[PDB]
Amino acid sequence: MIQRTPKIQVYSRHPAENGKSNFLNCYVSGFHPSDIEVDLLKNGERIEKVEHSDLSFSKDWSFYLLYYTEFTPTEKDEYACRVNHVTLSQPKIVKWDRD
Repeated sequence: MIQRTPKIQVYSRHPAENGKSNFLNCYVSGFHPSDIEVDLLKNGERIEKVEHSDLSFSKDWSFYLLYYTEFTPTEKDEYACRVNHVTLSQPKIVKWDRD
């Protein structure tokens, strides 16, 4: 057996073809086993509608998830990604840096 803790990165992107749109991304990488729970949070509340959840693997024991959806951030709201995985004794919450 092998188990590897996910790396978690939270960032925003504007698609170049529609630059007014903005997407909140949580990229969860290099994890094993593949069992996982991932949410985007707005002010601590789970965002129920997440448009995209793309899972892949490289080696048979290395998984990658890109979990992202359109959002409209204001200066006051706080966004984050929350991950649960067998390697994490507590849920890991990674806050989005606004810049």
